Amino acid sequence: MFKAVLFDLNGVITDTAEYHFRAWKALAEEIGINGVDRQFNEQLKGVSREDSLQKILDLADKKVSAEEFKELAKRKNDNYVKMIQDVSPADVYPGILQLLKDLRSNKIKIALASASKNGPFLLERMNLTGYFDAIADPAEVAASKAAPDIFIAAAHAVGVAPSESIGLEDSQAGIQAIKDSGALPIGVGRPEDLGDDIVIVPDTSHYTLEFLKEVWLQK
Amino acid sequence: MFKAVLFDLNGVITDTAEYHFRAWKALAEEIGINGVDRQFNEQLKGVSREDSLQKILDLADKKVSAEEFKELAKRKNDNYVKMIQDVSPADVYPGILQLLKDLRSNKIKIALASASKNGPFLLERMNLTGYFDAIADPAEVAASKAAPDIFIAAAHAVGVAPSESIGLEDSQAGIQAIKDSGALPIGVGRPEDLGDDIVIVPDTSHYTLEFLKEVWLQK
Ligand SMILES: [Mg+2]
Ligand SMILES: [Mg+2]
Repeated sequence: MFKAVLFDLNGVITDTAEYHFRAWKALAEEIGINGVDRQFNEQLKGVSREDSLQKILDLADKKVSAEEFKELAKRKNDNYVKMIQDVSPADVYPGILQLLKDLRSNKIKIALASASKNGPFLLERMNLTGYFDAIADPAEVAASKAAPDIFIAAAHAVGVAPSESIGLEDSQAGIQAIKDSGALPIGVGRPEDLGDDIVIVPDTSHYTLEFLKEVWLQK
Repeated sequence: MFKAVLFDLNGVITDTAEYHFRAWKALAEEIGINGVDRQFNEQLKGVSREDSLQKILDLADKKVSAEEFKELAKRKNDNYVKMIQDVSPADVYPGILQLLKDLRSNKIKIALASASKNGPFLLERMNLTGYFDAIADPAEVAASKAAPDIFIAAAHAVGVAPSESIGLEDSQAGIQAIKDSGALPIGVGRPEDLGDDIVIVPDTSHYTLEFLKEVWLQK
């Protein structure tokens, strides 16, 4: 039986994308650029803050100094950080609390493997910290977004190999990173997005302990 | 108040997209071409049967005669048609049957505005024919994505202007078609996909007569 579950945060435990979006939208309006809507925002997902800022600026062909560019990027983060003060337990995705409980009951290790620089904060705000055996620190891994490194780190940090673990991810880069680590991916979303070769569920309510076991047995 | 509701079929009333995919995949295997998966399938949505085959031929730089091209296109459609023989009333999406009943009870016209060449057949199999005042024939109109023609035809066939109507769609091109027709769109899906400028519900169980009336009043 698998010995640990390695969780990404956004798209699995809760929604942080919503707040990245509002933070960029707030910035954009604030310097009076139009066009930063939910469709536009797709061009910002999985993309660096600087490339994200550049794309926004290009909407208005706006010009900036190096100093203004620095200040805008910092201001986006300040916004994001204000907007996540809102996070609570009511923001936890369905099935997730109950999965963490049943994992903890069965002495399966639980680690976070997220790029979020606000991981620990977000977990405390959602009242989830007590379930987590480790949180991989993205600053100590410093790897690129499809790299296995964060998953390896999260596994190692709870004293297991990635081959003893399942990873949960809503993104194709994430799924690829779990695969590269050696762990077994189970996706959440649409097969059109993630691929036909892994177990995908439609929403997080399907991530149950019993489901996770059956998947493990059947690989 | 709006006087007609113009329905897309696939993604609104039921799923036919899955059958299209299975038949293309079955054909691709038969001719020994790999890479016909759900993700590649996204590139066949809203594409003619012939253009779809070509995109599949192009995965392996495969060539065929004009005669065999026609044969492959035919076999795929036949298999599709065999596969939809199983469509039933149980395959109607949540909320739709009740919405149809309520529209009819309130003497609001109901038309099909679908590209499906099997629309009448599909509504007979789902036992929906009774609710529909008209079905726009896609053989008699334009096959451009996001062309308003099918929506215009549907409205006209129930004796309304498009400006008197609501259109239900789950794809961006379909939303654009509704807009262009003059009708008011209500999307089903994600704003990331459909746009932020229209009302979108997350699934079809939100498509209620009360909801449609509220959208109409606020437009
Ligand atoms: Mg994610
Ligand atoms: Mg559709």
